[PDB]
Amino acid sequence: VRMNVLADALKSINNAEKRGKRQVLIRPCSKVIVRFLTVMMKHGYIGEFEIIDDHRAGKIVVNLTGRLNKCGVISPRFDVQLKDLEKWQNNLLPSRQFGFIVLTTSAGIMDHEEARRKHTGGKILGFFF
Amino acid sequence: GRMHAPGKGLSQSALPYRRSVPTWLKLTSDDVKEQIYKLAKKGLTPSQIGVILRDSHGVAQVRFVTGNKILRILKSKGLAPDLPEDLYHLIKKAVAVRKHLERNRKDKDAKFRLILIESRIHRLARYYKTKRVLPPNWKYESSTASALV
Amino acid sequence: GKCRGLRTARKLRSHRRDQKWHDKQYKKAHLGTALKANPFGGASHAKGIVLEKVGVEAKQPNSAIRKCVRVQLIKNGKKITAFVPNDGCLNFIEENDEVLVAGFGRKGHAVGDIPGVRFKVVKVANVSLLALYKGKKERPR
RNA sequence: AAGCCGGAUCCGUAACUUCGGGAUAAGGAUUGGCUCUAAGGGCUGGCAGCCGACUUAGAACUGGUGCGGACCAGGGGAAUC
RNA sequence: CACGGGUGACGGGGAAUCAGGGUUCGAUUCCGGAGAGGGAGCCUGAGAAACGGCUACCACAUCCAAGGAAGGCAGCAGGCGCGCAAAUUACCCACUCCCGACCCGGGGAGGUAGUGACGAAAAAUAACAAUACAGGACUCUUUCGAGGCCCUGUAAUUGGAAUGAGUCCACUUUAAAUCCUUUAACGAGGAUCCAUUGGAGGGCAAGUCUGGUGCCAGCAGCCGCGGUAAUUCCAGCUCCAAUAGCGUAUAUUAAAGUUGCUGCAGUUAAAAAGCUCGUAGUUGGAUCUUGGGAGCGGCCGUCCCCUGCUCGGCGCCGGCCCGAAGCGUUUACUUUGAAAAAAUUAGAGUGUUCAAAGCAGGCCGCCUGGAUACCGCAGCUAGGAAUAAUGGAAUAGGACCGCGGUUCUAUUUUGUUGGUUUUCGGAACUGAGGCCAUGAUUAAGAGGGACGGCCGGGGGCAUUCGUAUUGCGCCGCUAGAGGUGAAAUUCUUGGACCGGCGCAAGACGGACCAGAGCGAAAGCAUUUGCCAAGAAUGUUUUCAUUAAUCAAGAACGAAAGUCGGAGGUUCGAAGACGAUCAGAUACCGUCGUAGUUCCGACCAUAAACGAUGCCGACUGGCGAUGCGGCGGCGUUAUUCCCAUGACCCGCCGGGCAGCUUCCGGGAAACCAAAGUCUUUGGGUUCCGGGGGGAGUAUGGUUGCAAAGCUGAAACUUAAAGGAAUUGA
RNA sequence: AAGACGGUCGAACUUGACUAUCUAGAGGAAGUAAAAGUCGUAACAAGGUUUCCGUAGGUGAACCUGCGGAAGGAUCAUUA
Ligand SMILES: [Mg+2]
Ligand SMILES: [Mg+2]
Ligand SMILES: [Mg+2]
Ligand SMILES: [Mg+2]
Ligand SMILES: [Mg+2]
Ligand SMILES: [Mg+2]
Ligand SMILES: [Mg+2]
Ligand SMILES: [Mg+2]
Ligand SMILES: [Mg+2]
Ligand SMILES: [Mg+2]
Ligand SMILES: [Mg+2]
Ligand SMILES: [Mg+2]
Ligand SMILES: [Mg+2]
Ligand SMILES: [Mg+2]
Ligand SMILES: [Mg+2]
Ligand SMILES: [Mg+2]
Ligand SMILES: [Mg+2]
Ligand SMILES: [Mg+2]
Ligand SMILES: [Mg+2]
Ligand SMILES: [Mg+2]
Ligand SMILES: [Mg+2]
Ligand SMILES: [Mg+2]
Ligand SMILES: [Mg+2]
Ligand SMILES: [Mg+2]
Ligand SMILES: [Mg+2]
Ligand SMILES: [Mg+2]
Ligand SMILES: [Mg+2]
Ligand SMILES: [Mg+2]
Ligand SMILES: [Mg+2]
Ligand SMILES: [Mg+2]
Ligand SMILES: [Mg+2]
Ligand SMILES: [Mg+2]
Ligand SMILES: [Mg+2]
Ligand SMILES: [Mg+2]
Ligand SMILES: [Mg+2]
Ligand SMILES: [Mg+2]
Ligand SMILES: [Mg+2]
Ligand SMILES: [Mg+2]
Ligand SMILES: [Mg+2]
Ligand SMILES: [Mg+2]
Ligand SMILES: [Mg+2]
Ligand SMILES: [Mg+2]
Ligand SMILES: [Mg+2]
Ligand SMILES: [Mg+2]
Ligand SMILES: [Mg+2]
Ligand SMILES: [Mg+2]
Ligand SMILES: [Mg+2]
Repeated sequence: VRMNVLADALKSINNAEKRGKRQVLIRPCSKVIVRFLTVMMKHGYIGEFEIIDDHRAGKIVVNLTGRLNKCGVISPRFDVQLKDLEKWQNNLLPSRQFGFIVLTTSAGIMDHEEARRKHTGGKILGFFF
Repeated sequence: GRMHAPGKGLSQSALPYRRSVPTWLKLTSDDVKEQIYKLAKKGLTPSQIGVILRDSHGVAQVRFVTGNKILRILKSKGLAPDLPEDLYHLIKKAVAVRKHLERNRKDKDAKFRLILIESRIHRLARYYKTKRVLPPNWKYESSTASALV
Repeated sequence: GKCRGLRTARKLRSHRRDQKWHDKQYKKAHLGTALKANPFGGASHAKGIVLEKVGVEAKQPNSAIRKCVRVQLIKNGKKITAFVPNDGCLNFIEENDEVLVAGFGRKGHAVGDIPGVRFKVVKVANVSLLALYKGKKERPR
């Protein structure tokens, strides 16, 4: 069955992005996906998105640009310290200039660069570049 | 997919977005539930109490006209069944199939089904025991199941 | 892997233990059945007395009579067939004398066109067979 | 032919097998006398009184190591037809 | 993952290799443990089950007058034995320390020498100039050649200068010495004061040089070389690699993304259980606090605020603000702080002549150093509250709010000693109340269930029909009929085959019948009746997470086979015969047993195949087909129109499939899945690690048996295999 | 002080059992590798009877035959 709902959003986005579509539909909506998508906006990797609000787990329509290469989820959510953060970005990011790791901390869901500035690690969720 | 079948069907009910009582419905909450009580006195599971309400009286969902679901209405009044109706119908079906097997024993296919109904009972039985609606000693016995239909 | 859950450490490690036994190199190293069959007992070298001089025909695509020697290891008593390495060295070897025997390259595997030998003579009568070949030293008398 | 074993209690028990056996397999220890201890019940009006009848287990002591002291009382194992 | 067994097992600090991960080692100088030939028991003592203490037995072994006595190197040396495998029967307590009655004695602890290519650091085996020669940039010169302003190399040519290896006066070192350092004197021309170890077909740097042998000798880790012109053997010469080192055998690490957590593979190469159910294990849908306000700078970034309840102070006017004891769902997670031995590793300072090292040194008595980081996991401490668990009030046996009683009961209270009772506080129970905005998230393109009309070679039981086959009875006419590539065995005037009429039995359900349906798979097709089940569709019904995959375990499982009954038409293993053939224990033909059929029990195996696990999500089209529903011009049947059936045109949802494609993948064949994979991670089960030996031996277990499941090793081998191409 | 009844720890000896490792054995039956050996031709082409899987029986040997399967076939196709 459906065990992870973030893995279905990122995979669906990647399939539509890789084919040149302008809009994609994420079928289940969660606070994690919405929070993951806003981190994807502050760096200009996606446009603005809608949250269709039915009385169930809602849907999301995302305005896609051509600025995305691959968004991917990491399962299971490993616990990573700040000493180990350097290693993780050395395996699953293309180069030291661009690409971000999105991990959840006690201060919220945020990318690895801005998590390092406030000195707090957490659990990894995914990445994009 | 189905628990005990290879089919993957999609047929199901779709609740409308609006959850307010319609303007044409004049039956009110206080005089909805005593109709439920008298239909339960006839002898009717809550599944078929709501079936004959939304085709003959226009009350779509009692949870919207009344403040609670049908089974909560019955149990607060004291008319809830001894055991849940969904578990009841599995036991009634297992009795019917098991009775068919003693009449004719070469029915290998019918025997294979009997595990599937019985497996569903035990899976469902342990769920209700964690919810503390059946006693911890409640056990399904194929020999004595016939007495409680 | 196949199972990826955060609480599947025992499943992953236990699966590895079982599947290492299907590795040929690991199976022989961690079962003694290979070491018992080894004449050397795991040692690199062994000394033995010469019992006979034997010549073995080479494999089919070649045509020669390889010069070998039958010895019985002192530490064990097992019979092995050592190969006299270099050209004409078999004359330095006589019957019933102590030789030093080592492996012949492939770690217990037949090597070259010589059929079914693992070992090689390196010293005779406590003097190196290379010194004899170069004329540096003579046999001890 | 004669001879060995023999009862009971406590351990222990193979090959083979038609899974029933083999089996008291085979092989070990104990047993006397005396003085005690505990356990095992009915009647009357978780208690009190009164009646009892045979067994088992344990302990101390003691004899010239002797004790199923007479009688009764399986020698065993490995194989072939 | 107990219990048992193995360990070529003392544990740890650590060591080797390594990108990131990991794999292997750790007898060995520090810490802890155990032991003194194997066990056992003791005295003394603060401390021993002590062995350079004792008492016995066991094994070994020494002296003897034969009565007796004495023994324990896994301490330093040294001997034997074992082996591939490891040093002197040296000197001194001079240093570091320990012991004692002790400043004074002792210490095979320890230090110093000797053996020592385990191994680690530095570093000789020549440097310079002149002559000839050969080149280069320079100039004249079309070239040659010429001049060297400038070089660069070569040459058993010449020439002097600088030294260390070695001998050795002495000093220094040291307990006494040796060595290192210092310094007198000797000490280099073929500076004979003479550098090795392996190689020269490819991998892999370097001769198609010459001589010898001639599939012999031999080389070769591998592919291979050698049969009278060898680039590989044996040699000479030449060249190549590292350099006081180098080769070889073996254990192990990287290479190995060939053990894959990062990070392998499972259609055809090795591979997915025949199928379903199922408990441990793993994993688990959405859902409850938003934001506002202060400052600066440029709408933005940083920093600030969003639980209350005993005692003293910013203290002030019974009150407030603050500080301090404690209180207040629990974790997992993350940051923080303590504690965590040194040595080692990383690393700061520091000219051991540099370095390996060491913890030292520097300035003209003083100045100084002997840091710091890491030290998983587990345990302790305080902040943060996203993510993931868990809890609350739902027969209210609820939270706060005060009122009324009963019981036990601390001590302020009666001037100073004794008696009761309150108040007073503390603990408990109980009655009647006020009040909460009084208290239940939604209802998953998750699931279970109910319901309605259907649908289907789904399953079981009984019944009914069909032609054919074989056999029998009768009738008709006849001499052949069967089979074969050709024949023969075979039947046949005792009337075969053929034709008709009937009867009996047992199998089997053609044609319709399809890349159509159902079933978990195996499988399932004449009619009708009965019984139980089932998917899909329809649904503003019901419960509310009840789920997915699954060790152990459970049910079904073609054919063949096994055991009991019944029946045995056809076909037909075995067998017999006739052909064919060199043979024919076969293919072909005649007969024919078991079986094939039904009933009741076993067996659990198939190319049980889609050679392709299950659940979930996404990513192109087009036309059909099956089931359910929805909508619509129109034909046709009921007839008497609504409505129903049969066609036609569409949409929706599952289903078996098809065509096409530069989605994408792949070794390709090919696949819309075998795609969304070095841009690698949705969940989970099984399973493979070169070819054989071998699904073999043995142990176990199941079975009446045949056999089923579990399942090695020795040994042998450079390939075996997949897809596709060109020939034959 | 020697010595003795008893109690405890208990080595060692004798016997029995159980377990692990190694080792001999008439004969029987495999596997592998040497070979210009004997007998056939089973598999590769429709390999001259298409091949292969499960099971059963038989034969000097490869193999053959019966039943039910698969195409990894030598047919993706056969017409109202
Ligand atoms: Mg399931
Ligand atoms: Mg070869
Ligand atoms: Mg007699
Ligand atoms: Mg017997
Ligand atoms: Mg006999
Ligand atoms: Mg050991
Ligand atoms: Mg150690
Ligand atoms: Mg050792
Ligand atoms: Mg000790
Ligand atoms: Mg010793
Ligand atoms: Mg001792
Ligand atoms: Mg000693
Ligand atoms: Mg000692
Ligand atoms: Mg050595
Ligand atoms: Mg001293
Ligand atoms: Mg002294
Ligand atoms: Mg020299
Ligand atoms: Mg010197
Ligand atoms: Mg080479
Ligand atoms: Mg080269
Ligand atoms: Mg070579
Ligand atoms: Mg040469
Ligand atoms: Mg390795
Ligand atoms: Mg690597
Ligand atoms: Mg591989
Ligand atoms: Mg395969
Ligand atoms: Mg399969
Ligand atoms: Mg969740
Ligand atoms: Mg340390
Ligand atoms: Mg028909
Ligand atoms: Mg199973
Ligand atoms: Mg069958
Ligand atoms: Mg059969
Ligand atoms: Mg039969
Ligand atoms: Mg014949
Ligand atoms: Mg025949
Ligand atoms: Mg026939
Ligand atoms: Mg199988
Ligand atoms: Mg398969
Ligand atoms: Mg991968
Ligand atoms: Mg293999
Ligand atoms: Mg053939
Ligand atoms: Mg053939
Ligand atoms: Mg033929
Ligand atoms: Mg073929
Ligand atoms: Mg046959
Ligand atoms: Mg194959």
